[PDB]
Formats: sequence, structure tokens, C-alpha cells
Amino acid sequence: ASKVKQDMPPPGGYGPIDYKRNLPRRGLSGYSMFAVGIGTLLFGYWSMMKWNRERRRLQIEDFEARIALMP
Amino acid sequence: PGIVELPTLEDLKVQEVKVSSSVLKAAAHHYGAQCDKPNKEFMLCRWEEKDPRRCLE
Repeated sequence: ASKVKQDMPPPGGYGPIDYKRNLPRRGLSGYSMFAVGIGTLLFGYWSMMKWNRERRRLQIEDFEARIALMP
Repeated sequence: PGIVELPTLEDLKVQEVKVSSSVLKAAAHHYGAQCDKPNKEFMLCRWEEKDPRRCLE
């Protein structure tokens, strides 16, 4: 006298299954990104300004060495 | 139309400065400060006469 055994869902039911789209925001604001970009640009401009002025002075020194050696 | 006058090989003899270019560049500033008068005299002769044969001395 064996009872019926068959593939059935568990008593109660199965757990919920997600189906809706899940695309989070995961980002900053436009103002923040623009601000960081401009800040990086300004820092780079300042550094290159100092470096290029120093390079101009070094080139002047090299040219003076050449001038002293020319005669 | 004329003979080109050239100095003799003796008149072109001189005690050479046989140091290399890096040696000259290392001393360039002090050398320019110290030997300025003869160098400027030669350069003035060279740019005024426009002839190397007139500024050998």
C-alpha cells in the first residue's frame, strides 16, 4: 500500500523569483566630474608653467656657454 | 681677374687648444669671463674686416 510519489513543489511553495529590471544609478553628478576635470587641468597648467620657465633659463645658460666658446 | 692672396702655411701655425668639447663646455662660463678682451677684439676684427686673412694675429 504505497502512497503516490511524484515530482511536486514543496509544501507551501517556492521562494519568490525576481524578474524586474535592476539597473542602479552608480555614479556621480555632472558638476562634480567637470569640477575634478578642470581642477586637474589647472594643476597641470601650473606645473608645466614652472617647468617651462626653468627650461627657458637652462636653454639661455646653454646658449651663453656656446657664445663664450664661439670666438 | 686677379690672384687670390693666401697666407703661408707658417703664418697659420699656432699652439692648438687640444681639449675636447665637454672640457670646453665645463669651463665655458669662466673662460668667457676671463678671456673676454682678446675674444671680443678678434670678433670685432672679424665682423669689421669681413676677411679671415686680416685677423690671424
